[PDB]
Amino acid sequence: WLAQRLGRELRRLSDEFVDSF
Amino acid sequence: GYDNREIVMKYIHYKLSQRGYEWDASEVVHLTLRQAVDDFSRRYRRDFAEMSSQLHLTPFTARGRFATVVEELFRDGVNWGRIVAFFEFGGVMCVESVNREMSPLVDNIALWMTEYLNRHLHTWIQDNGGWDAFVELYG
Repeated sequence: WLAQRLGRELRRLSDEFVDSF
Repeated sequence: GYDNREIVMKYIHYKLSQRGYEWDASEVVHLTLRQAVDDFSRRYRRDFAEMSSQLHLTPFTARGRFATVVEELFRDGVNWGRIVAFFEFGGVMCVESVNREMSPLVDNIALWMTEYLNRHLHTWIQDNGGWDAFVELYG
């Protein structure tokens, strides 16, 4: 469970971050 | 191709020295990657500290923890931002390993990162111009 939440948040942040390149 | 094992090793060594730890194990690519991960780290600092506190890292949970988080991160695809988050997450696990007096975990996490790069990410990375294209994009 904890890991699924971490992954989703990481994914959220990654897609935000990639847009800022 | 660039040697992904070397990219993992150089990044993890860098992250651990940032914490004052010293871990025995193309330069433009290494520098650009560490810069992008540092930027990502500072952008979401409070989030990663909170993740660290929930990691509950032990030798018996580490492998499955790494695999589950990374599979969720790439669940619906790959992009360079997710590749950066992948290095950030592995680095956070290595830092928690040394901070919890489990420094041998570092070597295992570095191998799991190298293995995931070569088994699951290599084709995407190569199809999208390799690490040179990352340098051109984040530069």
